[PDB]
Amino acid sequence: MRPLTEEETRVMFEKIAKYIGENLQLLVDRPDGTYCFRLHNDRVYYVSEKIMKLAANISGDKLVSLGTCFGKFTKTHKFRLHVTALDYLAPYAKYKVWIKPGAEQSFLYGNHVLKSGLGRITENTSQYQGVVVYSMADIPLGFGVAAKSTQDCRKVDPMAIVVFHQADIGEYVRHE
Repeated sequence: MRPLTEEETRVMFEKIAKYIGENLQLLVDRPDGTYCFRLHNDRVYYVSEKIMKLAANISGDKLVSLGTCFGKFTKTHKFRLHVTALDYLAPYAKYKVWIKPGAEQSFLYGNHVLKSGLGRITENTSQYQGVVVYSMADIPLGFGVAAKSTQDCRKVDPMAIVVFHQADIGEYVRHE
């Protein structure tokens, strides 16, 4: 459960920024103290610094359980974001898409959002912008990438993909 190298940090920072822009600082400078990132088995954990200062009396695998996995580094040296990071990033994601019931069901089965299921999308969402996907009830469902800009989304046919699926809460919230 070690600190990330400067290169690991950069890579993860850039990926996270694809969804929350310059808001990662909001995850680090919390009201209750500074939080940090630590690596354990290629998986990156978000944990309070206070918890880490006590790494002496607690095993790494117990420390593992105290933090939240945000994702893992791939052999291609990319950072794959895990849907477990959704609750933390969602409040800080500027570009959001709200999808209808049909799209919601498909997305939770790991599929893309088609135009017919687009309920609302944030203004000035650029093509390929990382977005957080929500239900019409404003519930975070996962991560996606805008297939078209906001303006272009208004103009595609019902069957066209408007959001590429990246990760969803169906992959695990099976209720078990």
